[PDB]
Amino acid sequence: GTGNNTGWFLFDEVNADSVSITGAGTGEFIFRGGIEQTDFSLNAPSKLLVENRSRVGVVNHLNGLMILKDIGVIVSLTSTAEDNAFTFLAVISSSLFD
Amino acid sequence: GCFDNTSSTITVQQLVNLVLSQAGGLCDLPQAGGIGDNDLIAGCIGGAE
Amino acid sequence: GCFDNTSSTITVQQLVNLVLSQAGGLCDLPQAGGIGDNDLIAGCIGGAE
Repeated sequence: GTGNNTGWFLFDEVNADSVSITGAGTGEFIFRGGIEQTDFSLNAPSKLLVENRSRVGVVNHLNGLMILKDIGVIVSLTSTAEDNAFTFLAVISSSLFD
Repeated sequence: GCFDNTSSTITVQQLVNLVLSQAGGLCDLPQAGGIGDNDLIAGCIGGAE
Repeated sequence: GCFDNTSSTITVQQLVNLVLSQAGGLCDLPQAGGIGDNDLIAGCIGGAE
């Protein structure tokens, strides 16, 4: 995903090899389900939501708002963002211990 | 173009005017909930944006 | 399209460059002089507008 984006997007049971978000867009991407160890990397002022997944591969957090919710297992996590009104990292009911 | 099911042409101006009507204005921008210390504000300095 | 009575073509990039030449910019904006609290300001925030 690139460029200017607005509104809300939904993916359900959408198995994916990896996901990437960039640009100056400010939309809301919502994920759900899936049975593959997907990767993530968000560098944008958008808002990112992930929930109800058995696994998730490497995760990168350079910018934006990332909310990890109800994940069975996470391979690894990283974060180097900077303070702004669009950036905040929150995690809910997810373990890093395989 | 194929305007009105006819092989015809239109002026560049007509298309441009149609385009600008969809340009939009600043009022549609998202409203940030706070201001940082490294933010930038746009203004006419030296007569230019 | 028809250019100088020549059947030629132009890239969209060139068209885009031309289009903005008429959109002007902030300089076209009028002046208000007086401002209130509830008004909003424009700028670039954390890489966003």
